[PDB]
Amino acid sequence: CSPGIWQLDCTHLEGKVILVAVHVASGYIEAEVIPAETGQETAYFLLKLAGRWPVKTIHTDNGSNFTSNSVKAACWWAGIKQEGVVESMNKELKKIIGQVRDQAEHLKTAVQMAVFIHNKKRKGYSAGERIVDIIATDIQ
Amino acid sequence: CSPGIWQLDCTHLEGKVILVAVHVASGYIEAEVIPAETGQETAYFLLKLAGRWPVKTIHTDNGSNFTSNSVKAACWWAGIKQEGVVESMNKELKKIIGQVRDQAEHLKTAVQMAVFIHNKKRKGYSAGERIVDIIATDIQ
Ligand SMILES: Cc1nc2c(ccn2Cc2ccc(F)c(F)c2)c(-c2ccc3c(c2C)CCCO3)c1[C@H](OC(C)(C)C)C(=O)O
Ligand SMILES: Cc1nc2c(ccn2Cc2ccc(F)c(F)c2)c(-c2ccc3c(c2C)CCCO3)c1[C@H](OC(C)(C)C)C(=O)O
Repeated sequence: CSPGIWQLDCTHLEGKVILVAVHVASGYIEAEVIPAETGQETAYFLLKLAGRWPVKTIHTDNGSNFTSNSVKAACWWAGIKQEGVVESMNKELKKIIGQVRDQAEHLKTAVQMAVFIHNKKRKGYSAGERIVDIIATDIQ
Repeated sequence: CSPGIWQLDCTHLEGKVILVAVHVASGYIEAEVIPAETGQETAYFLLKLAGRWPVKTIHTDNGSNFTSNSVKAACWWAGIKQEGVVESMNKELKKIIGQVRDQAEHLKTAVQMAVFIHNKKRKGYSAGERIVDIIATDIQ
């Protein structure tokens, strides 16, 4: 679909929170392990994401995630609006984390290894290749 | 120069550490405010960076930054090797942080606003546009 659409959701593992952003058109993922599921953590994650990619619109499976003043400020400043692929990309990431978990002490390390594996896996291009292609083409 | 080359250095501000990664060929920046200047923080940052972009080689102005076992493990796993633009990109970021600093409570928020401003500024393409173009072209 549209190249500026991202989906953001949190998932829970080992008593920690993983914020997962999916670029809907490519299946590319960005993720961070956050101390708590708060509006200030979501706002900070959104500022980082928007500085890296041309973020136009954000989707989520939990609308209340985006009600804080912190989040609304991040979206206002960065010029962001609110509105099977995402379910599939999140499923694949949770399974990859499980598969690499014993290779690291920290959950956050296993998460970043799973993001890397996911983005680099060709399906024939990878999600990492598709995002860069989708965004470059849209610039032209 | 080569599209897989990144430069990583830390800078200090308000008693905190900012890890700054520059994509040498585009001038694109990624940055994080880290609790301390440690090998484990650098290793974690490198895993995140390598999952997002095709990182081949890393440069730094402080070689001792990359001696820890943590860093060597991150580079080994991600398949990374060691070897005016970077000085210019870091200079521009420090000045942008100064210019936006009073708009936020936290230094980390001002840092991410400065990264966003820097990557989106056209010079006529922006660093954010150039990185995506350089990487997409290299895939083809
Ligand atoms: C926490 C951590 N420590 C690491 C390392 C590597 C060496 N050390 C030092 C050390 C010393 C004594 C040990 F008994 C011991 F087990 C590890 C990684 C690490 C770093 C990068 C990395 C991998 C590991 C395990 C796995 C493959 C992907 O890349 C870690 C690591 O944590 C940080 C990334 C935060 C450094 C971890 O969670 O295990
Ligand atoms: C820490 C923080 N709090 C924020 C917000 C916004 C509302 N609030 C709540 C609040 C409540 C009462 C206040 F007196 C008060 F001043 C702010 C931003 C924030 C979030 C996004 C953002 C901006 C700000 C100021 C500036 C432009 C770029 O986008 C913050 C912010 O910190 C996080 C990003 C970690 C949430 C900050 O450092 O100020």
